[PDB]
Amino acid sequence: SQEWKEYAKRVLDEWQPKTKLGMLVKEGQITDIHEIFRKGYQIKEPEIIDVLLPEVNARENQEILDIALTVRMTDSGRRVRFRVLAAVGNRDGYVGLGIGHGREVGIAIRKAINYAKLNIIEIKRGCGSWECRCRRPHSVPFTVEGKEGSVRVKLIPGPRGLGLVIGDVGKKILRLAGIQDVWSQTLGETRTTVNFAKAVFNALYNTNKVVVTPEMIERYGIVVGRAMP
RNA sequence: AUUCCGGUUGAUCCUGCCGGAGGCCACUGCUAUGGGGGUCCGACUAAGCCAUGCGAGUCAAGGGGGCGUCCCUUCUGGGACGCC
Ligand SMILES: [Mg+2]
Ligand SMILES: [Mg+2]
Ligand SMILES: [Mg+2]
Ligand SMILES: [Mg+2]
Ligand SMILES: [Zn+2]
Repeated sequence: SQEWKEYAKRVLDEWQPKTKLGMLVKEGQITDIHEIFRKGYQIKEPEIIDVLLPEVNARENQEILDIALTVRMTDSGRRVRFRVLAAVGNRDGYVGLGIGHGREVGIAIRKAINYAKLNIIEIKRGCGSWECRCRRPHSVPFTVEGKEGSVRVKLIPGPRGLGLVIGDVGKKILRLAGIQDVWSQTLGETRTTVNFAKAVFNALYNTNKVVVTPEMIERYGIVVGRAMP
């Protein structure tokens, strides 16, 4: 944590904002990550996340989900292009997913990491399993669903210490968001990695669309964003 | 662990089947130091055919006999005892 404080301080001083939200962050009128959500702002400068969530630059908080090469046909042969699917998170409450293209692998990786920061979202965590009622944010608070392409994903709460009972892509994405235990069910073509990742991402996002009462927050130990001990 | 991964195109998304990865049972290649426990070993084809030995006896306190050893007298005998 000590490295990232000074890293954010270094980034803040030499950064020239170009947008309104960047100006708000630069002048110190916005000081917390949670204050840029749920008000319709547009996020176009990656430095905002670097200042407010510096730990997404750690090597352990980034994941290269997949790499593919695609071909365009021309009378002078085949033109090759790289597509990279990547994800980032702070392992507490925030996660982002991105896609980048480039003529060579390094450019595509850089752009994919860059776009993941701009698509960052915050989720809700809790414990809602029938056989584990512990009020601790180690799983999803209730059953959620998502879909993309032909892939349908359903996430079910699990007991503490169970593990992530899901394919590897889902494992990585859920780990980056700070979830330890879950059950799952799927339909469709999971071997299409992009759609699988997007479906898991949408299922995580849909935790904000479920109406809840103040009693439920106490009952399931629902936490929004950072756990904040 | 309420799970996926490879395969149809110059490249993409689907439907759909094949293969991989797990457990148990029967036969089998190569190779093997020790102990304990258990309801394991000619069932699948032939409920096909069988040399040899064994796998159902017991009762002397139900009854007349045979044989043997002893005691009493014994010509003769009567007892007791033990086998058949
Ligand atoms: Mg031409
Ligand atoms: Mg759609
Ligand atoms: Mg075809
Ligand atoms: Mg026979
Ligand atoms: Zn729990």
